[PDB]
Amino acid sequence: AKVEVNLAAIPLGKNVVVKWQGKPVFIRHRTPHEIQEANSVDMSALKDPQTDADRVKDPQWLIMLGICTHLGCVPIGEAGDFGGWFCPCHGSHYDISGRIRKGPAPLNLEIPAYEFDGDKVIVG
Amino acid sequence: AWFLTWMAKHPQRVSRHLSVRTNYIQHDNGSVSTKFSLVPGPGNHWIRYKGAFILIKRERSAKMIDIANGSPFETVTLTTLYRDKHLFDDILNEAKDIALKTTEGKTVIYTSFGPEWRKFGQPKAKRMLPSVILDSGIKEGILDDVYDFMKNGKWYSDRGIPYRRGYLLYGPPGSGKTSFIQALAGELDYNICILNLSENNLTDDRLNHLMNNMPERSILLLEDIDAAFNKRSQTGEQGF
Amino acid sequence: AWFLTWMAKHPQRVSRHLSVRTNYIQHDNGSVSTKFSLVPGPGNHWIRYKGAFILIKRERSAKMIDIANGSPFETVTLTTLYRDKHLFDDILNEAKDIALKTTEGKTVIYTSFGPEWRKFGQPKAKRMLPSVILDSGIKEGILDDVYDFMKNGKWYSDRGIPYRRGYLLYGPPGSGKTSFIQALAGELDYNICILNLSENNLTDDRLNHLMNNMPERSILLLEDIDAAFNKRSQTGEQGFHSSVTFSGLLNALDGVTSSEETITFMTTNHPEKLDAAIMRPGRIDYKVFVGNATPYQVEKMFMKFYPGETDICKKFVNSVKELDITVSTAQLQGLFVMNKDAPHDALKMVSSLRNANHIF
Amino acid sequence: ASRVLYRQMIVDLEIQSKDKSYAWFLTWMAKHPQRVSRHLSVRTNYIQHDNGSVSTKFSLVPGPGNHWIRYKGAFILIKRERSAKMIDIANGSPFETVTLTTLYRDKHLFDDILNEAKDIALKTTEGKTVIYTSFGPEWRKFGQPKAKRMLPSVILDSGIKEGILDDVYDFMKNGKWYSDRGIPYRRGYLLYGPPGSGKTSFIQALAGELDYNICILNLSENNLTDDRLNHLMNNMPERSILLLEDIDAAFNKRSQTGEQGFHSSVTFSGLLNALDGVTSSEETITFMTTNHPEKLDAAIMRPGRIDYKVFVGNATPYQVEKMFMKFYPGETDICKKFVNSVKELDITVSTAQLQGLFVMNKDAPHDALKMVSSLRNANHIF
Amino acid sequence: AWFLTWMAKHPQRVSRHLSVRTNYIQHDNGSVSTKFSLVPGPGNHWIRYKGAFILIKRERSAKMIDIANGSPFETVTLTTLYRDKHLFDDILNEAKDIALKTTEGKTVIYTSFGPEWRKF
Ligand code: FES
Repeated sequence: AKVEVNLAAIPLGKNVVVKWQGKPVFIRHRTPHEIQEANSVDMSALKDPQTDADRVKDPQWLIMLGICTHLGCVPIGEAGDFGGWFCPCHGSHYDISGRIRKGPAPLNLEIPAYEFDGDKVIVG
Repeated sequence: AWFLTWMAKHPQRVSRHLSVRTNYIQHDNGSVSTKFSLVPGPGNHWIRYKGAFILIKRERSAKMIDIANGSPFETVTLTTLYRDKHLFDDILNEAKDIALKTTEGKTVIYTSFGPEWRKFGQPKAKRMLPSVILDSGIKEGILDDVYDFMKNGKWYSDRGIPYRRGYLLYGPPGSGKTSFIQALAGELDYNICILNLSENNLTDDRLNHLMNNMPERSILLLEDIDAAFNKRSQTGEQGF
Repeated sequence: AWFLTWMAKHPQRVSRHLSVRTNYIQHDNGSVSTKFSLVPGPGNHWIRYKGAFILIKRERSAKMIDIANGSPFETVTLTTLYRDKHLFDDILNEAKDIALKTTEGKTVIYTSFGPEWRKFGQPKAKRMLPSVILDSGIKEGILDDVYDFMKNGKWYSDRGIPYRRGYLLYGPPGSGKTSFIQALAGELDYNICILNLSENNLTDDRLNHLMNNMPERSILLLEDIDAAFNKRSQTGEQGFHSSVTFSGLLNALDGVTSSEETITFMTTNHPEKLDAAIMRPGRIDYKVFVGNATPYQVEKMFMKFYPGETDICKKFVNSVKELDITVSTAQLQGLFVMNKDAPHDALKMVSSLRNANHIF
Repeated sequence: ASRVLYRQMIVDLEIQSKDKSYAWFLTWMAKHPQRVSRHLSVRTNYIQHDNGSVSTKFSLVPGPGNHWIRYKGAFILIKRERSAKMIDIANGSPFETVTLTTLYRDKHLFDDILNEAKDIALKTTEGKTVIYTSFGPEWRKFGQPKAKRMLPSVILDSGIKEGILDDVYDFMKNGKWYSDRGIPYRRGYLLYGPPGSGKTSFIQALAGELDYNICILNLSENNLTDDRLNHLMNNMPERSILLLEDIDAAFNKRSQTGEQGFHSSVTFSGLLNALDGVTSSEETITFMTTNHPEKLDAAIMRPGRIDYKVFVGNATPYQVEKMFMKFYPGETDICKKFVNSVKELDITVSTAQLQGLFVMNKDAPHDALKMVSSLRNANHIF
Repeated sequence: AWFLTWMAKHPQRVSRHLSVRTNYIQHDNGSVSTKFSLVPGPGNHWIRYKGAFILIKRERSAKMIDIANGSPFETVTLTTLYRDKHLFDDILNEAKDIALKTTEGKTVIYTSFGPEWRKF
């Protein structure tokens, strides 16, 4: 039900895969360049407008469940033209903040409930 | 545990021993709700049910611990004479209803989330069918038809027909159509699966995925389907 | 734990055995908190409680360990003659209240985070209704309206209506509408779920999801609804991209929405920008205007700040009549806080009310 | 019968291993002189440093078995029992219990022992301040708990210290007034002056005085957002003081940078909403400092946003002599020659410069005096 | 468990002891479907099968827990004459049919999303 993850083990810019309830979970320690770029976008382009602070509480750490939101298949990080996540099923592109920017996907990747424990993070 | 709760309710016992079960809920606003029940607990008790004497023997495991509740294992051992009717069935039944009576159940509204069906708000209370009115010959005209379809499963299945049925309610102005649908679904005890074709960012493949793979015993409702007809590729001729 | 704490405080008892329980919280700054409490611990004890002798026996298992508490299981065994009142109920209820002596009723304020609500800050202390001053009739009118609505619940259910209420509080800003909503929610024992449509990137789907998955026992307060209507004609050419949709709001208000006695309070400062289409039964049922400060308001608030100083308020009301100016509630409040216990000075600086927006 | 009456006359107390009092009492009894203990057990504490250096220390504690001690002329029977079935998974060790036995004719004489044990813990309260920073949506320690600095150490202009102290005390004492009025219980103090006027040092000193932690936030930070700003100043830790610095970042450009998308986004709307609306009101004291008050906006000096403003300019000769004798306690009449020397110098000098030139060598006061003629341009060389 | 289920329905049985097995499903809509089944439970039992009396015993193994099931380790046993046909094979075959009757052989249709098939 609850999965506990050590945050310190993750270096900057490195993604992770974690199974909560069996659902995949992505942990990314964002770099300031990513923060600036993501916050600098124009919401009009986004099919599902939302802001980085409202996607995730901590700009340092970025969380979501790895599902395309088009079908049940999972995307892959560090892929796609936008440098975020890409889906190899029907070519849905996700920006650095896991926001659908191009493709048939209707919604951004949803975020589960999570809590920060300093060195570690509790997801659930 | 329903047996314990029932035994607390049943009079005409000799319950020398007792145990407290506490329910403690911490509301976010700071206040807490607490309730306090005295259940028989360990030891041996007696009952006089319908003229039959039943001995009750609670036992607490001296070694085990149940991970499911983090508590020692316990057993409740009834005892009586074979000559009885085996009223155990009766007492278990009339204890079961007490648990059942607490929650009768309601109607749930599902809604689309990407490809998945998930609940949308807490279970809405059942809307009684008479509570919505329509022109004479209409409500019954649908009700009898759906009842016939419900019973004609053999008429479809043994002859290889797709056991599906589709309805259309095309009231122009909008007069309680959705209310009628929800009332009918509650009457039949079926959860409602809502979907609006006017929703932006709805693809044919995702639709076909969603119209199937529905939650069990659910009625699908497609609102304002005319969007599919009107909103042709001209609006998205570039490939949107 | 409650019963052990309780019996530790019982004067009429004998307890040869004891055990220590320590409270140890290390403050961040370096200070530390320590506190002892010698509970009876394992053994046997005797207690006489309003005439009845009870033997108390505490024991811990020599083979169990509780995974949660990380400690061996323990039980407390009371015993006494049958002929008593089953006084265990009395003792144990007494143990209940002493533990819950805190009486920590607060008023939480939730806030939207994505499609879900999140607690915002610590639970604020309750603020009672008279703390906020409004014009005559408006307050009590709203109170009786909402009370009638909640009380008249079965009426809605039986007669086929989804049992939703909508109250609009429109008027010039600086009138403390939000403060009044907070006071009302605290009075009714209801949490508050703020959601400002202004300067908030809301997608109508997400808006509907938030308003309908609201936590139970919580009042929904939409702030500045007129923003949506403004962006119906503005953002189409401006690009504020925080606009939501009016049609979505209607669907998010009436379509398939919640029905759990949901009560919604909406506020605005530009009623002209609103249209007479959202106004219908089941969405905006009882609206009221909230104008600038009135004589009633100034008298009542002056007594709130200076109880018993009625003559001083008379001089003050003479002064403000002499000024003969239009002022909102918030500006006039500043006079008395900066003169916490000096009403005579507030009387002296009545002329400055023209420039109240700058320094006062 | 004999056992029953024995237990009837004597108190017997138990201490589970879980309680800190267990270890505390073990340590205390190890130290007690009037002890008769023929059993012992070693406890060794190890910390292997990063470079491989290891610090070692050991101690002998009574350990399992009976003992005999006399406390305040009363005999006590210790009895340490080692559990033979349980493993304390939290501590990764078998369960233990140290039990005491005593006649009850006298009082238990036992809260006294545990108060002695408390005395070991009381020594650790020396650390008395912590700095909190906006690591994200919440506040976290910026580092090790700093040591508090005494208020007279920081020397501002005469009266400013006293006025600020009196005003903040007045605000804090009368909380019931705010509660009765229903007005939010929060107050603001604005400090404006030239740079290097010891403003932040003054705030830190005050926080030390009232024991509250300090919550730092710089509005020149380029990744602040008004929503996260409003979150932070309402999710603040308890017993804290909020210090805002370079608030002129909002004055000078306001939303111009926000529209341009260049560096920080915070603006006035963030200030207003995060100051009054939907804000935490249980308790809060806020401090703002601004190096460029000239860009002030007339909408802010109103109650509820801020109420106290005070200029902090160049150090007065009173400040000069006070800090001179701070660096050089005693040393009378050297301060006199110094003060008139700087009066002949007759230029604007920040207290930071004076501190620097009194500390750059750990000078003798006459040594600082000798070069004091160069204060016209001492910012260049020294 | 198939064996116990079969025995519950066997009429030529003498069983002084019983135990309650509950199948409970909670629907999402708040409606609950419940059933009870009086399996023999611990203690000795006698059953006649094909004219042969087969003693039966059930026993809850203390000092054990089946971690997967999360219950005390149970064990059942039967006993009868070696001289005459040990009909245990026949008994098990009878019990197996009680489980096999449940499934009618549903057809399952898979569909391709991504480079893998899944149920549809
Ligand atoms: S399922 Fe991933 S792009 Fe469609």
